[PDB]
Amino acid sequence: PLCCTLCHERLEDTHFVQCPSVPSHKFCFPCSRQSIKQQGVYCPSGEKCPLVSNVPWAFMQGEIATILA
Amino acid sequence: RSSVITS
Ligand SMILES: [Zn+2]
Ligand SMILES: [Zn+2]
Ligand SMILES: [Zn+2]
Repeated sequence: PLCCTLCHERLEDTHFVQCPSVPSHKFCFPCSRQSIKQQGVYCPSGEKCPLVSNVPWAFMQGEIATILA
Repeated sequence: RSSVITS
């Protein structure tokens, strides 16, 4: 489903964050920005989802910077 | 790993 699983804004014409494990974990950039600023940063769903293994995935610093802009 | 930022 192509909309944010937090704010439920459609993501059909823009960019978003896609959890590598859970397909239904889509997040708009504002929602991703709120999770980054609050976390410090794992999956904005809070389920600390893992990589494509079991170690939980986290935003790279360059991804964090892109979202904040 | 691929970016979580998608379009
Ligand atoms: Zn959202
Ligand atoms: Zn939705
Ligand atoms: Zn997730």
